[PDB]
Amino acid sequence: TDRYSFSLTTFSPSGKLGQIDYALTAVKQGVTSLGIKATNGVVIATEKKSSSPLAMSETLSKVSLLTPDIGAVYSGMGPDYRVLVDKSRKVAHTSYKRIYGEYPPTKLLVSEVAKIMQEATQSGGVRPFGVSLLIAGHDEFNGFSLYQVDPSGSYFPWKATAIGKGSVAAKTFLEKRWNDELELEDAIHIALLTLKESVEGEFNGDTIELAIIGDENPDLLGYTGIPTDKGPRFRKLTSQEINDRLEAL
Amino acid sequence: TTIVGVKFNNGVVIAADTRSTQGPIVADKNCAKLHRISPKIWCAGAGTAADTEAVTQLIGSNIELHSLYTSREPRVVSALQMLKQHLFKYQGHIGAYLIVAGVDPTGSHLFSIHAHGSTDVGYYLSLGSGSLAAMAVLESHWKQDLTKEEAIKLASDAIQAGIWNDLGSGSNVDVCVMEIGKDAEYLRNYLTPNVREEKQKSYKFPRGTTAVLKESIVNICD
Amino acid sequence: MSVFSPDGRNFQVEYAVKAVENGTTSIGIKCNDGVVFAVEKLITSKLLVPQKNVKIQVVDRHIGCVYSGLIPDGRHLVNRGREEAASFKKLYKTPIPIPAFADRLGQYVQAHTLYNSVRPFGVSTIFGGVDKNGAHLYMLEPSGSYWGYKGAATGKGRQSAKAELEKLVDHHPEGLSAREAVKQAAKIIYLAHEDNKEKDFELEISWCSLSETNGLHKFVKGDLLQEAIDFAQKEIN
Amino acid sequence: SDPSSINGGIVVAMTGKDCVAIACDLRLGSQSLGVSNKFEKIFHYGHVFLGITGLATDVTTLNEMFRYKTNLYKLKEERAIEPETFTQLVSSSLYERRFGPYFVGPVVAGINSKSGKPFIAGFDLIGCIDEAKDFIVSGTASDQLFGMCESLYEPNLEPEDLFETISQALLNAADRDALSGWGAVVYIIKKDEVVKRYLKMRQD
Amino acid sequence: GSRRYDSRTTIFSPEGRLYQVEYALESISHAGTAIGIMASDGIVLAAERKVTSTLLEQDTSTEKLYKLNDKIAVAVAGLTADAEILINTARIHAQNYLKTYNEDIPVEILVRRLSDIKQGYTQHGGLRPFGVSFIYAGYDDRYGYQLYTSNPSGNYTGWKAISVGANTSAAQTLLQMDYKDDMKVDDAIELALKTLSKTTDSSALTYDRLEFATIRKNDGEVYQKIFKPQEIKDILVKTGIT
Amino acid sequence: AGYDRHITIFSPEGRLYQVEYAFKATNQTNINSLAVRGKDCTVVISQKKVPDKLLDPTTVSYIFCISRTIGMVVNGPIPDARNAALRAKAEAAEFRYKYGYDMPCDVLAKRMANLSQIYTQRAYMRPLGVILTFVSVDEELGPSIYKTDPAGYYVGYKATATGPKQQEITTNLENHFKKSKIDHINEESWEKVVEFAITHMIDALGTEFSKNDLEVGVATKDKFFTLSAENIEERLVAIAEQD
Amino acid sequence: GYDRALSIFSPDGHIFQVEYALEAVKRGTCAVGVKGKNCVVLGCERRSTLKLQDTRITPSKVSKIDSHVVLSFSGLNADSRILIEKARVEAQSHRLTLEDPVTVEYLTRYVAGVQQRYTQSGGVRPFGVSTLIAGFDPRDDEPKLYQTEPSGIYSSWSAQTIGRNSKTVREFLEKNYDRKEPPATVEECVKLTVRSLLEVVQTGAKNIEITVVKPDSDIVALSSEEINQYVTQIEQEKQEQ
Amino acid sequence: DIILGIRVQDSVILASSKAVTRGISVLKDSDDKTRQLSPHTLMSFAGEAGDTVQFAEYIQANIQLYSIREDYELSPQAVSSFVRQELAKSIRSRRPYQVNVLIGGYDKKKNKPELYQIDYLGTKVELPYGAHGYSGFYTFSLLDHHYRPDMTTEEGLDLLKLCVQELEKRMPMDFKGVIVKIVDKDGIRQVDDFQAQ
Repeated sequence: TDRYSFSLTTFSPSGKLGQIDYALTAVKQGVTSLGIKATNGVVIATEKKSSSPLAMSETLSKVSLLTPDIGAVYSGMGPDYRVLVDKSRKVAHTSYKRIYGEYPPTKLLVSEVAKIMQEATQSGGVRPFGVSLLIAGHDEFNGFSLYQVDPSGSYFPWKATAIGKGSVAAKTFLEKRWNDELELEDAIHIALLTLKESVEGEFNGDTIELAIIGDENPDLLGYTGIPTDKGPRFRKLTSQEINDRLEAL
Repeated sequence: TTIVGVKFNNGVVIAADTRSTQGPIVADKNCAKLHRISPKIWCAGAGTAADTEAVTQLIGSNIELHSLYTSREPRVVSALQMLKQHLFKYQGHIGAYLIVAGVDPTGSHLFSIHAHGSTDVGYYLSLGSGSLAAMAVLESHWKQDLTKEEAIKLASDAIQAGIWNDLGSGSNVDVCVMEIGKDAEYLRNYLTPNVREEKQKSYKFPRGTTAVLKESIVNICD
Repeated sequence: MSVFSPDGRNFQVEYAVKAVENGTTSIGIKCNDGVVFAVEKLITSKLLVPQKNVKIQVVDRHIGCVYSGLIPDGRHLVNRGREEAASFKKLYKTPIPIPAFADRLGQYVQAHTLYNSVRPFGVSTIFGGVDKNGAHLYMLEPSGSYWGYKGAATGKGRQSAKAELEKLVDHHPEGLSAREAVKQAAKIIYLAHEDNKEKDFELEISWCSLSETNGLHKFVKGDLLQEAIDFAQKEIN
Repeated sequence: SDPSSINGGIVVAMTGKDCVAIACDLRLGSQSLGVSNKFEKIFHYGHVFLGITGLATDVTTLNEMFRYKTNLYKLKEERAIEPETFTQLVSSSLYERRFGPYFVGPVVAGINSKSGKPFIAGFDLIGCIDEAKDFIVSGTASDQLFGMCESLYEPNLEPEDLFETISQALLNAADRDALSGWGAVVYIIKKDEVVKRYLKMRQD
Repeated sequence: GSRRYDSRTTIFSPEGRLYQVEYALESISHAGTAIGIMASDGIVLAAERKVTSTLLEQDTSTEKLYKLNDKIAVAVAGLTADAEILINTARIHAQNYLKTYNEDIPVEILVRRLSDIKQGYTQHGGLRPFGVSFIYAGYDDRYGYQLYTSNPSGNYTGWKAISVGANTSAAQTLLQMDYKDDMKVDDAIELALKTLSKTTDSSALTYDRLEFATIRKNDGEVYQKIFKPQEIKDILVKTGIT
Repeated sequence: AGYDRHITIFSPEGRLYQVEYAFKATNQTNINSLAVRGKDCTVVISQKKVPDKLLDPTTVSYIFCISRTIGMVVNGPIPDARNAALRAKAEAAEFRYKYGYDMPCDVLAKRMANLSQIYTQRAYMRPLGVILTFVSVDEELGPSIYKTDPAGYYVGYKATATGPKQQEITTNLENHFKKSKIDHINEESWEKVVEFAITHMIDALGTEFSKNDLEVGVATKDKFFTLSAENIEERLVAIAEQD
Repeated sequence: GYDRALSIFSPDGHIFQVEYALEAVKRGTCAVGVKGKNCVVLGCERRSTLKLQDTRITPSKVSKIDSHVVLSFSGLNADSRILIEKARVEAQSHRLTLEDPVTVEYLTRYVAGVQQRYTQSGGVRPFGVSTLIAGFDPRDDEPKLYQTEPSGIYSSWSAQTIGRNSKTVREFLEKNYDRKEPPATVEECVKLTVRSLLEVVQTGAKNIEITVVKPDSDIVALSSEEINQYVTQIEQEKQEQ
Repeated sequence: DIILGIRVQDSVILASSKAVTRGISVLKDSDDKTRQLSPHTLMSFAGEAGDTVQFAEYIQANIQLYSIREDYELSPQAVSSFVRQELAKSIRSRRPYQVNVLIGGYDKKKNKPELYQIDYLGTKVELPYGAHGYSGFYTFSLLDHHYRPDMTTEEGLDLLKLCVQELEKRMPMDFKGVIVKIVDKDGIRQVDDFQAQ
């Protein structure tokens, strides 16, 4: 049985929630990841840093689908991220699909995750999550959104941002390249350029993981016969697809 | 309800009528008894409608979540297993008799699931009020190794059998086809043999025919 | 107690061992078709009723257990062990196999090294018996570590025993008769007493042989016991 | 005897060209005894309309429940809830009490604010959805409402006629039900506006 | 020994104060400032958002002003995430009341509830208190337009004009000078903005760094307005801060 | 002292010392393991050391048959390794029951890794000081190696090695795979794949092995089993041909 | 879940938390209550700071438990609310099972009992509040006044004060309250109450509130003009050398 | 037992039978089947033996609690909303309270009298006049006829008495007459003289 029914994250004299700051520091040391919003789609991406040339990078997904039109990515402690995607995926059903018969909108799911992340601050016997997530998604009534979530459970919507290692440099880069007229193709291109400075090693479709929330892909639905279901808006790129845009770059 | 499932050489097909009744009355002359569990695992239900839908959407919610966790496409046996274990726990109080079919990495499949928890396997199956009429046809025309088209005609004939002779079933034929290579093709109202003939006269009323005591605008704004 | 020192070790478990080491010495010997257990019982005074302070415990009908270190902990573990072997039998019909049983204790003991609201056991436990496919001797440490043995010993005189025990293994590669092992185990208890020499002691031997006891676990008493005393008593000189 | 026969009444909905109509009677019985001629069984939440026939205390509770739920929805979603979403919500909500259900016949009716589509739906006390595109009936004179709507209904009615069709379908069904009547109301729903009218009818 | 880590979040200091509460308040003193002003015919909420970046989507970020219901709003100073947990509880308490009594909740009843929830983390459970101070704007038919404040202590009080977060001493002083009881909403708008402008730790007060809301008077019914970023900018001009 | 050294909470650097310490405990058995993949099989090799004569060598093993199809090898103290094998077996059994099919090597790895992650967040539980290398010949992914650690991390490997000399063995294989230019030992028979593993271990560690200094597990479709001191030696005699 | 012992004995025999709870009371706004012949009055200091309060709604320091009993207090406001709520419930409950309202002592014993409970229970800290419960037992015309402390102790008083500078106003009441001749009228008792506050309040009239309880659920709160009228009376007396 | 209620211009009138019959014996010819929930809100009640009062008293107490906490009087509408809400819980309860009530109140804000009828299933409906049980069957016919929304309290008391004569004449149970109470802007008082009018 548990014994730590008390908060492990508490206010200090200065007003700091120590452990949250420390979790943020873990995210600083995380591999650079970022998101960019366009007029007709959102894109997220990160560097697949590998811990061994014998590991098969394909097996590990840093970019993951939460719902058919929402996708996530992170910087920080992977395992904490992994369990967050499992919990996030489920809540999207328990707290929404299973009662409104539709996926939740982007902002609401981000809330369900902030909610989880919040409770790890305040609750008995636990440390805060050691990750910052970027969530990209589209719903019918708000359009394409881009949200960030920190260990505190705070979330801010962005036009574009980057988190992790080279974050101040990248947001610097992004802050001068972005504008309200971007087309997905252009934002994909910028994301790849921002990520070039954040990588020392090889830079290609196998060392990069990049996904988008854009048009609906019937070729990805799995069935036909239902005219009101067009496929998911989440589409992950292949090594190939990336490299076509690297020659161009 | 009249529902069936028929296995063909490279897959499986399921069919259903579209009459939904409350006692002798026809609540809906065209509802869909074909339910998606996962893109390539569809399910046809009979018995208590709310139960067949709720137990379908519920398993399909989990099956999704499972497929995501495991990173593998969902299998017909998973959907079968989760269904029966649920139904069983509820001792038949969930009125759901189903025919679960589909294709997955391990090949094509066809199963039956009764409200109490028992499941069966086979190449041709039927459940519902037409369960006997349809099965009369299936026993008459099913052969081993049949083309996709042979199978669709057969599954569609078995549901007509139901529609006509059985009063528990009527209206139209829905069909879902699951071929091992391809995407599942849900053909809603694949057959519409029962169209109401043009009425003998328009019943539209001369405006004002109805007495009105009082009028009001209604406010939706803020 | 569930804390890892920077080295990778758990100090509480290591301390618990200390408590084992400074306890009396108990041992076990695997014979051709069974096992034998012996333990050193110090007589603090003429006041202790002789041969009526039993320390060796029986689990189910076929498993004998002996422990050196904190005695009450050792019972706690036998109690747990008896429950475990009963659930098993209740479900699976067959009486629990020795390895099966060794792991039941293994898992439970380990569980006490997982939390810091719980203290690990203060005993090393020697146990075994005969299952459908042979005799088995096992020893389980406060850390939950356990392995099968040819011979085992633990407590104040463990090296004394283990030295003598390795020699039996070597000078009898072909096996070892259960009656030989009874006698032999008494000798090893007497030699382990050279260390803990300051007090007078009492001996207690139990065995579990297919031929000599039917697979059941039983204590060596009276007649056969006196000769085991003898074998050793006069061999010591 | 039957919880759906104590209080009585009916609700019916229809679809016409760019509009939808929903109507109900105003009786509240206690078996044979007339108790209220002002029991409105039609409520709204934003631009979604809900009719609820059956056991009055359940009708009332469900209004109170869906009001609550839709408010928490608006506050969070920052928008008013659409018919299609609501229908699902009603079905979840009813099946939630699967083995102890509210004894009612709900009817959803409204126009999709975004798609400009007329939409309506029906349910059993445990949630089973019927999304027919023509009409929906419910309650103690559901047998008669089918009778009327089947003969009298035709697609694409213009609101001013759709009003005449539904009104006659309610009136004549109610007049053949001992437990329905005591006045009546008809809502006509369009994207721009909603119009509510009380009808004159026999009071026996 | 699992008791060696228990920070004892619910004890008294020798002086008779709750460390954790004071310390929670300390972090609140660094949150962007939030003002509340009450007129005879409306109420005004105004808040400086301290998370500031050009790429931030202001058009979406509901960071400081939230709505509990049709006639009640709040302004937050502290951990956004903490406030959100508390907000959802309040939103419901409003809806439970509505369902039970068929009358909207009177503004104080909802403040007192939410203030007790906080006061509890203060006295048991050994969990850190919620690091939030709230300013409540609401209108009911008993006390008309109302304004309140609550903090991690679970203590709440009522006001005519009030501030929370950074520079409250400063902000509160400026409010005493220029607030008059007869005020008219439009004045309160100009007073709240003027006030933030002279207390901001920034070179200038721009729309991109604001959230603004009003509660006002169809007829005999109350409209609750949240200003979009365009509306705040416009309003900033007239006032003469731009 | 620091509290942040003893429970699973963040240091000011953003680290969990407890997690790091549990990584050290994995080398406490001074045993190295390695795993490689065949054309349709998967092999794991583990060092076996039985210094005490009193130990029944037949009861000393860090290789476990989890499922009929999944195999697991562990680098770390036996009490925690057993704690894991049990769990994994239990999970393997349950997943079957519930979902209608055999738990895949990678799923079990994800699951066991999720649990490891929990001890990493919850302060009442300590991490287990072990590194589980699961293996199988999956019905979907084919021959597969997924290895999890105390941090909750797991990935899939072409081949891998773990233990004190993990590194020597690793660079040996990386090198082998440069020339090979593939992700597996191109061999039709598992018997030749086991041989290969043993050869490259001898090379990497620079040590000769008897039939009793090794422990070998092998996964083929539908079955995961271990070799005996004889099955091992026959394999060991074959390595005496070319070298 | 969380049951750590927050209120415990220190080597010399004190329970530190309870004492530190009284310290919170010491920093409370002076509360005071005095008993008349046929009435009881409760006065309460209110910080002079903000001229920016909304005094219609801001919680007032005197609270009714029933129609015939009130409760004043000093210490942590938020803790007080929790004591009041529990009290008003016990009041309504006592009527429901005894068909008769609570005696002021019973209500007090009850509240003090709750306070005591937080000193002797796990996971909870005591109440940083001390109180003044006063009223009239049903159909009784004899006035009553009690005080309770965080310890859970309570007793009846002819007159009493609690909070910041309470030490000083009890000094005033000890010398100015004749047991044998208690403020006969309602007016004398109220005047006497205000006078004791004017030693401590500093800019009296403006920041004082008086509540007057008489038998048969007759309770009224004084509007500052009426209270202020008493402050001008105080000058008159003092303004005669 | 008889529960009647009628709302007139500036008040609400409640009539409730005084008999309490247990077995074949009339244990009491004086029972007042009412409770004052609040100063301007009165509640008559009829139903199963213990439940009847246990419910009445529980509500009263609760409203008295709300009154004190807020130092305010809930509108008669809010009280009936709360009361239904409780009876509504009872119906799917382990054992339901089988009580029928009438809630007559004077809304001090809106200045109108209001009369609410709620049966044990939690069926609330607001009426000019009401009753529970069979009381409706004999009286309603007369109330439908004479009732005027502009009636005076005296006019109300007469139409009420007439309804009481019908019950007295055609109802096979001797209910030992009614106790009449009036709720108006000045509170609730009892007509202690209805034996002759």
